[PDB]
Amino acid sequence: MHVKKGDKVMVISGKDKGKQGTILAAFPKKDRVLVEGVNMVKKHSKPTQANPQGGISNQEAPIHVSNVMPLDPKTGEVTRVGYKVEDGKKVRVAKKSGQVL
Amino acid sequence: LFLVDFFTIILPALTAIGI
Amino acid sequence: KDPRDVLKRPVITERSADLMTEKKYTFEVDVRANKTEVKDAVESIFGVKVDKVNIMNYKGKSKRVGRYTGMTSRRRKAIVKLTADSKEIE
Amino acid sequence: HMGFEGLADRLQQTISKIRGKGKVSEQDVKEMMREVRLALLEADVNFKVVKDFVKKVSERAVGQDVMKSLTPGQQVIKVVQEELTELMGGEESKIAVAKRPPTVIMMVGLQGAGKTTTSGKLANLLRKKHNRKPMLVAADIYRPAAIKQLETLGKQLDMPVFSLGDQVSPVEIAKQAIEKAKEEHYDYVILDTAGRLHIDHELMDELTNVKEIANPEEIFLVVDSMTGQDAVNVAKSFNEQLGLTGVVLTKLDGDTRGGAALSIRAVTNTPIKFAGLGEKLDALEPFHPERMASRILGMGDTLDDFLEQLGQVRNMGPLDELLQMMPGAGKMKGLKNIQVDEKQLNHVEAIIKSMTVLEKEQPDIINASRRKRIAKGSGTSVQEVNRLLKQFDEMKKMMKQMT
Amino acid sequence: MKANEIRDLTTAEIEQKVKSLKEELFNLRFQLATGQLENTARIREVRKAIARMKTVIREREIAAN
RNA sequence: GAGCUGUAAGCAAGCUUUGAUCCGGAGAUUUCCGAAUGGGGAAACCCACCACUCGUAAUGGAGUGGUAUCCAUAUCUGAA
RNA sequence: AAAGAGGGGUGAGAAUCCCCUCCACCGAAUGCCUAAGGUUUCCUGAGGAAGGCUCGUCCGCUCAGGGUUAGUCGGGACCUAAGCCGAGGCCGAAAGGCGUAGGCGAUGGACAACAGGUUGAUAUUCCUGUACCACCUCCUCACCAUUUGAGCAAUGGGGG
Ligand SMILES: Nc1nc2c(ncn2[C@@H]2O[C@H](COP(=O)(O)OP(=O)(O)O)[C@@H](OP(=O)(O)OP(=O)(O)O)[C@H]2O)c(=O)[nH]1
Repeated sequence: MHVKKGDKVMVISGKDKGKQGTILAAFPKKDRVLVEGVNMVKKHSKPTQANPQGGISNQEAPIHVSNVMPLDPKTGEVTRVGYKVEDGKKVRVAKKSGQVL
Repeated sequence: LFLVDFFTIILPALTAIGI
Repeated sequence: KDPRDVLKRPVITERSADLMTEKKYTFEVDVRANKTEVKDAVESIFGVKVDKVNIMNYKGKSKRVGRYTGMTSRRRKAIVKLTADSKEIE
Repeated sequence: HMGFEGLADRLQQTISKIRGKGKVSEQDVKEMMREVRLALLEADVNFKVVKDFVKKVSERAVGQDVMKSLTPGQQVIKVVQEELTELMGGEESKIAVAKRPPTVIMMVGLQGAGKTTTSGKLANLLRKKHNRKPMLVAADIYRPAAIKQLETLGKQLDMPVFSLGDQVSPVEIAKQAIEKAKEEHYDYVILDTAGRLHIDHELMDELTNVKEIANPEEIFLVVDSMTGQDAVNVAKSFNEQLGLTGVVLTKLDGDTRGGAALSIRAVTNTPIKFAGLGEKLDALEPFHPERMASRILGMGDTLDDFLEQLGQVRNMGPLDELLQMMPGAGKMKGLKNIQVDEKQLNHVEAIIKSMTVLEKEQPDIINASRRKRIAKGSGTSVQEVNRLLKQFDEMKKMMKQMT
Repeated sequence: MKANEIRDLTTAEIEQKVKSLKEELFNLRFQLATGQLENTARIREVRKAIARMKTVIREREIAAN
């Protein structure tokens, strides 16, 4: 899984092509990730605790992780990742630069 | 339980009983 | 052996509560327990004097969920009956 | 109803840890008590009272697992609750009743505590809860507007307010007041006395003179709960320069700490008789130390005709007996629900009063357009009507299960 | 907690904490069966703690022999 | 190197960057039947003896370890 | 294989379900205990899609709770019959077959509790009164003798 919870993701593929978002939930068992603002879907539900009103509700569906690239911090353009020991813990060096994440 | 039934009816009238 | 694992869990029922009012307590013990050691274990843990221990054991109910046809585990219900002028058990 | 919310907030997370864990350890009680001690200190509880309270609870809480291994944590909570209860006075301390009417009650305190307002609140309580016939008296001549303030409250209660203006001594006012009360058969005489911002000599000289001529059966200090330990000190000074028999704590509706309430007894031995809970005249309750202790610890204790009776008894018919207010205090400890009907309950009542007598007798007889018209008259199209019918069906199922 | 169990002294207080711990577990099961226990991971963690404090005893004995 | 309490859509509660769940090597526990081996038995059961501990005033009760047959070696005793 | 009929009651709905009142059947049984067997079908509260040779609100079906209490009853901690296994043994291409001591094995022998009460479901089992059998000694009482020995009996004879 080349992304983490709290990334600055620019999506690649789908109806939502090319918009920003922060990851709130990654599901690495299924290789799906939940980026905010993408796959806004309408769930119908009759019960709701903490004051039931029922009604349609607008939530975010997870997307597959291969529709996801992180962003290089210097240029802002999406790039692939690499791994390099920075004298201690391993960090994700973005390609086309030397900085991390 | 008459008192419990009355309390549940009051709660359902105030909002709703759990089903 | 340990007096704690003799008594597994209590039984809370209307019949059980009527026996509580008539000062005979009920417990569920492990499947290889003994009448003497149920008496010894309840006297050891709760510090009360007993008159009798009345032990039966129960078969397994057959429960199904969809395709699955299993059986509930067996239980050994053990009623202890305390003496007159003894401490109660909570 | 009101008060102590901040101390509760603090205590109740440390209480959480112990209650869940049945096991009692030397380290568990020590830890809970360190937190309890910090919470009482931050609530401005008297310092000696804290150190004695932490000692007596901790001593009982480690003989209690020896006391009982059954529900051990819920036993530790019961000890804390019992000690909180004694700390705020053991039990409800009721109003004195003289052998011969009238019972003379002297209200004292410093300016701004709430004397004048509380005088009116107490008269109101005496008539509504005890069916008495009280008389208010205007003994504070030293501010202007003081007399007119009391007279105004008197006119809302339909109760006399004795006054001889501001050019006559309060000793004389009290004397004549009590004699008129004898002649006209008044049960109680409530004297609203003078007071500046701070105690002085010529306050206490006057109050002792009034006590003398009036021989009161009760002398109540009215004191502002939000002043913390300053209220405990005002109490100590009044109880020593004249005799206090009681204390009325005002403005609990703004007091989140509770220092004064937890400290008055232990420092002055004067009991707390009433709590003021607001600006209105009907915001006075007897002080019930059990129920406040319980509060601080989060611890509690014809279909149409039936719906109309439930709406009458739930919306404006609030007031239970047999410990119904005690178990239902704070919404019954909140009940894990954060939603109240309020305007939803008002809309439910409006939807309930949208049908004929035959429809109220038989709720299932309404056709689809039959309560489409009722929903048009109510304001919710189908949603409120069908929710009300689902609630009626659920109540019928619950009644069938209970019967 | 396993480093604490190694670092503490050898013979008897592990047995005393097993015994004392066992009583709490016995009390804890009773509370779950009667149905007024709030937290249920306490049963799991007390069972894991009893297991690790018994296995430090057996590891100590098989190291001693 | 950040999600995890399987299968399984569950919040009654909790654990983890003082490094969880997951993966490999070596260890510990491994009830009861089963060649089953203390004696029996109709598979998952019943009843014992000896030694040492727990408890009772003592009997009752419990825990732990031994107790099958044949063979090999060694020791003692060696019938008509 | 055989007898119901009407009035109430519930329900959305009935000849079929519940109550009542008459009528009819068995009565060396179609009654009451209890084996082999079955395994939760027993009781209470809900359901009517399937099962019910029709319907069904009903159940031996479906769902959730509950219910089987022993010193004396039956079997073990006692015995043996037929029979079965069988240390050593005797045979036998191999497996195996037979058989002594020993043991297992009731359908038999021996053996201490009964009559009243109870709940929706257990009753010589729970409660009340009155008993009985085996064993033990912190104890109380009497007797005998602590080697010219009181008392006990043994896996052995004998009667039973
Ligand atoms: N919330 C609340 N207020 C109470 C209570 N009891 C009294 N008060 C308020 O305290 C202020 C002083 O009351 P007084 O009745 O004049 O007291 P006093 O005779 O001792 O001077 C009053 O309002 P005030 O002068 O307008 O207050 P402020 O404007 O000075 O703050 C009064 O409304 C109570 O129980 N709860």
